[PDB]
Amino acid sequence: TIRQNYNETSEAGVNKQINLELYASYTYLSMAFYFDNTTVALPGAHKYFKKASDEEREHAMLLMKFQNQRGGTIVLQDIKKPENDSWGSLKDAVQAALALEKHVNQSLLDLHKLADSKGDAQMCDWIETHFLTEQVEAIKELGDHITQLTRVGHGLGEYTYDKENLG
Amino acid sequence: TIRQNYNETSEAGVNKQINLELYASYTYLSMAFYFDNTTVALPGAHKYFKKASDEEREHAMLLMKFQNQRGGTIVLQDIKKPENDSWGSLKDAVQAALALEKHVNQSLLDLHKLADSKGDAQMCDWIETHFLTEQVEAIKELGDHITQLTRVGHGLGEYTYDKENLG
Amino acid sequence: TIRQNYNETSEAGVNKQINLELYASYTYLSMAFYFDNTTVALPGAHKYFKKASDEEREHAMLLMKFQNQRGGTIVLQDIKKPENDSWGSLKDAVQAALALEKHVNQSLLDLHKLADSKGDAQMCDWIETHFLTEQVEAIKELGDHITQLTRVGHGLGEYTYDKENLG
Amino acid sequence: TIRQNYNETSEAGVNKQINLELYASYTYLSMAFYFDNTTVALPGAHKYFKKASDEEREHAMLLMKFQNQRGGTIVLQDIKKPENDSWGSLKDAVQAALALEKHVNQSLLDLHKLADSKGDAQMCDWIETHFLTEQVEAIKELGDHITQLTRVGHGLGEYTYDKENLG
Amino acid sequence: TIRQNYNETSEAGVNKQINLELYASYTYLSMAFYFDNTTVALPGAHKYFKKASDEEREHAMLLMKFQNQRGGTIVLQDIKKPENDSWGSLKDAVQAALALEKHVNQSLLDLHKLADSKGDAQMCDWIETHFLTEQVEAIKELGDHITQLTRVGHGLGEYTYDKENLG
Amino acid sequence: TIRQNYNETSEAGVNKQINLELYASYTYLSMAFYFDNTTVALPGAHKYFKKASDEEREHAMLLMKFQNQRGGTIVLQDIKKPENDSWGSLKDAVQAALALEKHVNQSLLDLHKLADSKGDAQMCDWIETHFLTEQVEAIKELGDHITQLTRVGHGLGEYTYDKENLG
Amino acid sequence: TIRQNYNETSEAGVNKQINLELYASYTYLSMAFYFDNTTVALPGAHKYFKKASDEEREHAMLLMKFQNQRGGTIVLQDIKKPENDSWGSLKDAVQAALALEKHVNQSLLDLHKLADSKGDAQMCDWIETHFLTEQVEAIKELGDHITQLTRVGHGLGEYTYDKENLG
Repeated sequence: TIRQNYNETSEAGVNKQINLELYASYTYLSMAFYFDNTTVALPGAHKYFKKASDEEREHAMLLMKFQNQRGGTIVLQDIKKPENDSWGSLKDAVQAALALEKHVNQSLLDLHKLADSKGDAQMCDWIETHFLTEQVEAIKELGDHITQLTRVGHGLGEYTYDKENLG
Repeated sequence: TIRQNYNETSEAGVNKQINLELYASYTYLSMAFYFDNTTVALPGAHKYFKKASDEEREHAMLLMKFQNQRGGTIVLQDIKKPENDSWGSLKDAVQAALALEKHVNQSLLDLHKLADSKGDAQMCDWIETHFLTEQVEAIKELGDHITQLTRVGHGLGEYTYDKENLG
Repeated sequence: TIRQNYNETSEAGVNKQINLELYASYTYLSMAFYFDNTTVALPGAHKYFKKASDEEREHAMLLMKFQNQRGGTIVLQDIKKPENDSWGSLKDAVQAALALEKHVNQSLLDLHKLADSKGDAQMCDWIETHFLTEQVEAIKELGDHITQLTRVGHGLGEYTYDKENLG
Repeated sequence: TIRQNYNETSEAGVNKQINLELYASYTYLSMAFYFDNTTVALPGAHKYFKKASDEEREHAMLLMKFQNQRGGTIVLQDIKKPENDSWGSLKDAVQAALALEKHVNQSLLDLHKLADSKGDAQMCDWIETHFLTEQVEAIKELGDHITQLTRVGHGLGEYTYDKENLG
Repeated sequence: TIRQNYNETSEAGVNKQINLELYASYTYLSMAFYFDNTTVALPGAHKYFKKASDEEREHAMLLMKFQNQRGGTIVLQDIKKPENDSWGSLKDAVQAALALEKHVNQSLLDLHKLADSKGDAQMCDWIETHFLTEQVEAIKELGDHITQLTRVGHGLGEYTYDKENLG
Repeated sequence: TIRQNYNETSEAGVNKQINLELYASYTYLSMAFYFDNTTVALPGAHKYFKKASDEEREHAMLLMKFQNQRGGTIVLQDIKKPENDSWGSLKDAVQAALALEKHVNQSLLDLHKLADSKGDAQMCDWIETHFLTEQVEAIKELGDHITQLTRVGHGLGEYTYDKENLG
Repeated sequence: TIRQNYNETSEAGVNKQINLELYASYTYLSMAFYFDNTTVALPGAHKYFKKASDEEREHAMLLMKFQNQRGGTIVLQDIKKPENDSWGSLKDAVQAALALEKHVNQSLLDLHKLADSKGDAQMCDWIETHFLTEQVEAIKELGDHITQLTRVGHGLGEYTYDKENLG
């Protein structure tokens, strides 16, 4: 009785975006506690990736909120474990996060294209409002970090950027 | 001299959306004073529908504001009286309002589709920004009310939800 | 079971004074946004007639609350559109509103005479408290406005009085 | 070089209590948004189970911080989806959570017994400080909730207890 | 490594929008100091066009910010001098600014159409969010000024609107 | 359905602990009001033992809250009148309290050894957290008062230590 | 007469622990003022190790207070001069500190075991509360310091970590 102009493949897409967000929350959680391991001991990346872990959880809840708003049905799936147990250098992890956000960005743009093909005017604006530009700004930020992590180099530079920039 | 990329059927659509909003303001006004009748005596729905009556008036003024912004001409028509003189149970009225907002939602989505076909980029975003998601959230809210009004049932439950939720 | 000394004919007059108030509100809303149109562009008039639209909408709602309080039943009719689509000069519009308020005063006086004949002291005093003096002042204000608008003439004076007096 | 009196089997129990906590968090997130669905529409339950989702997610992270502090290595597994897609009545859901917390208490007690057998006083006291009493209270709270939900019955009472007690 | 779904003709369009904004900043700067010439001595238009000069500079920087966000390359060109060295009456200059903003509005709508044809979902929303409605409201405002500058007429009227409205 | 890892013996032992703190509370009240008697008239000792009476009462209430929290059943017994109807000198009653608290301490340690023997890890930590260390601080306090009340002697010593240290 | 459940060997062990905690403060005091030597001139390390020395002297007084509370007897031995008059680099001193903390941790765990095997439930919990988890926190912290000291390297890095992290 509330569902209106809400295509069933869109509802499917929304249910798949939820898992991808939760999967990205779990990767940043792994990364965050990787930098908390004594042998890595980078507390600034810890802080930086715990916050990314929190925010990607919020994104998943926004989609579940969205799924209920439009009259859809939320269906959850296993949250896959992250592709690695350790994440290398600070620069390595940022690199791995850039690739994660680009992949999430394509799913969001495909989800938008799908919704657009089915005439879902509110769903498109909704994805634009809550996701399309945050993704762009998240990706620009990781790129910047990577350039800067290259410039400062390993060793003291890595300590510094971790402390004075991340967190 | 200001009109730019503003199709004349769009201007017509905007003029018809104005009347539909004013017609919905008038229905919620009828509903609001129906609950003020001693034989109904639901002061919380009174408050809830007076506020919906005010907000649907504001929507109509936003469109008139919009009509003048884009270079169009506002043409007003008779505001039809509401389809009923009394509105039944609290649950009945919410049900009648859900159906009103769904109908308004389709007109807004058709108005958007029309504007889109004529390339009106600003008009589309404008409808999305001011209407498409407020409609979605208004519809989700009425649905929720209806589920809750079913759960509490008639009698004391109806008194309670009126007092402790509506207004 | 609350109706007392409330005559059926008085109930009908209230019902029709309600529709009359909604109609003056619609007329002022029309004038308000006529002055928002770029080809007119008198911002003060726009604010002046928009708040007059809000006020005669509140008159209608008082009459509606009164109808209920005394134990009548509200019956709404269509609100006919305004007279005109455009309202000419600032002075033409104030003169048009004067005529409107003037007609509105007469049916209030008619409603008062009707109630007196039915021995309805409370309805008579209610009408004097909320309407009869507040119309006398509105009519005096408009007469003042017309004179002043006549004094300052067209062009620079119309802008001046619109900016410095209305709103 | 910081590991001390930390047994490999205890490290494995922590790793699996981590995954267990993430799993209870996912289950509660599932219940939280089941109550946000319009066909259910219990706002209090939604806030109650969303904050319980946040909490058992923090349990997982404590265990993660502990694993690192004592010199183990974190190993994450997939978080299996919840049991069910819908959770029935408010009382069904609290009973389901009771069973869940109940299972979670047992493996904490198992983890405690395991650690005791390895002579691991610090890990035992850590588990008592952060988990063992905080589970006893959670289980008592849920038992209380079930009784109360049993007392107020279906319909108006479920709404009442959802509004006035959960959240 | 950050560029994603960012068409190279879009990047070209963005680089051309930058120059058009800077060109409009420079015209309003000329206009602003024209009204500062003793022989014109309109200090309110001075203030009004210095602020428009500042804001059109900001628009150009938003696009450069945009160009770097999406992974593009900023390429600057000569900022052409304004089409006139003097700008006539206050009404003449506003008229010249209306025509400037309408031209800028078409470039923005063409830039949007281009981006839309290449599927750039984020770029479209971005142009809508930062430009499409500010343009509409800037154009409605200049039109209004022009109507009012006609009404007040030359001489004292021109002094007044300059002082009491512009700035 | 909330009971877990809570042995039937422990529960019996909690019930008699309940009775033994209530017995202590009442012994301490009798002491307190003995020192309020005009023939004794030590206002410090009255305050001191009325306070300890309240604390042992709170202990008994903590123990009843724990019985409920772990899923047992409170079973109350008669509260036996205290050992004496009068308590001699100030040092005498402090000495009776030391004996009493050592009896309560040894009961708590047996209740702990019982609970340990059944693997009730939460019970053990609860007794450590609220009882075992408070008993040892109390006993040190009592031993300290006796040494001092020995050092100050009878007469003006007793009076002084009553007024300046106890209460 | 206050000694209850306090074994002869538990007491000898607190006395040995008092001396051990006194030995740590002396070593850390020695570390502290080495980093104050002109040929060393690390002010962070001095601040940081002066604090370590204070803390370990707090720990010694806690045990001295415990021995008195349980009715044992404090017996003091000489406080041996530290192993080294000089401590090398910052990372060398921190590594020495991690070794002493693991040693001190072991005899605490040893002391905890001795008391367990005598059934001293209070003494065990007392060591958990004031010592075992503090030791794990200190050992983890020291670890992190060695990893970061390796990462920042010699020279500027050693200076940087000393200023920006230690004190």
